[PDB]
Amino acid sequence: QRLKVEDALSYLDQVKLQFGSQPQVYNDFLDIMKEFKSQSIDTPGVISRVSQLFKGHPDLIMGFNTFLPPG
Amino acid sequence: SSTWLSEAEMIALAGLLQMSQGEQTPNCVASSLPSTSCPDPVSVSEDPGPSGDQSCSGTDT
Repeated sequence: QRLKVEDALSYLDQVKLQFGSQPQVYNDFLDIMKEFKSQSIDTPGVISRVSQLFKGHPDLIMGFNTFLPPG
Repeated sequence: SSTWLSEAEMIALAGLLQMSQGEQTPNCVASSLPSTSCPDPVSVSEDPGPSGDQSCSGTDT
């Protein structure tokens, strides 16, 4: 109702589409999420790393920050 | 019963939607006003009075 998971998945496909020729950024993204999902880094670490993980395409990043709490 | 995509994407995403909200009550601990001490109680109290013929309403009055 606020964040929605279905929208997140749609975003996942969008990333796989653009970087279809470079599945590297994809694996690195999800991998990071799992590291945070388990025990390794924190929230600021995921946001920063991912931000640098998509260096070159401010589009995906712009839409990615939308998910995170604004303010 | 319901099989989805790879488990890898399911986990990473789970954390994604959980992180975007894991900063207040969903995961993090802050503001006990919304919902912190009451995650999913059983909802039950001693028979008080007029409030339904379920199992709580004094005794007869």
